[PDB]
Amino acid sequence: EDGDTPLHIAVVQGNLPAVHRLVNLFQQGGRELDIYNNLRQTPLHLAVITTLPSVVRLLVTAGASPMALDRHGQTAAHLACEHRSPTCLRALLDSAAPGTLDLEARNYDGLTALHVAVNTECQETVQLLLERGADIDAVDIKSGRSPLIHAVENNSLSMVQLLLQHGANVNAQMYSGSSALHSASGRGLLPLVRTLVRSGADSSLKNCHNDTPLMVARSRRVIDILRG
Repeated sequence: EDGDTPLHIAVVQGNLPAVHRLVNLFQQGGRELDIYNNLRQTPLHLAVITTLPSVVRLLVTAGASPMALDRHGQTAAHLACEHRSPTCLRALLDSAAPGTLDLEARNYDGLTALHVAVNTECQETVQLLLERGADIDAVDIKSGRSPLIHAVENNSLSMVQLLLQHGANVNAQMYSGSSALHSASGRGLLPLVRTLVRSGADSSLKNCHNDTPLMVARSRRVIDILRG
């Protein structure tokens, strides 16, 4: 009945023994493990939110779906990344049966788990996602930007270097035709300009305004990096 969630409560209380007991009780009763509270969270969602990798493992092995969406369309992988929890992300990926967990899932905003991870500045979740097959060039509908472009706009030299190291397309363009280099160049982000150029960014690429990164260059310093 409504308003009582013994399983959700057992999870938030970090009581694995009680979760175990309840999982068995729900199963024997034929009940769904992926039942929602009023916040549209499943017990598995809450296991990730509470950072309980052992409970994550238990629920997933018991049949809880890593693709169940929360109120914002987040999968369990999205939530692990939101909560900067490499251990929960690992528990999910390792415990999920093959063919059940898709890392290309887009939440309601349109982002993949990789986009979320890049935005949190957590190198650990980003690396694990890529190691497990996340599309490094995935483009969300809202922004039209790859994770690389997101990192550049966040002015995160660490995420930029990490993505490039894992084979990110340095010449991905947004809807307007601007690349990561246009962004770094127009905003005077020197360290990022250096890295992108050295990594092979195309400085002759024209956007919708017919501008190259050189043409939007903010300062004589950026300009000089771009000329070589």
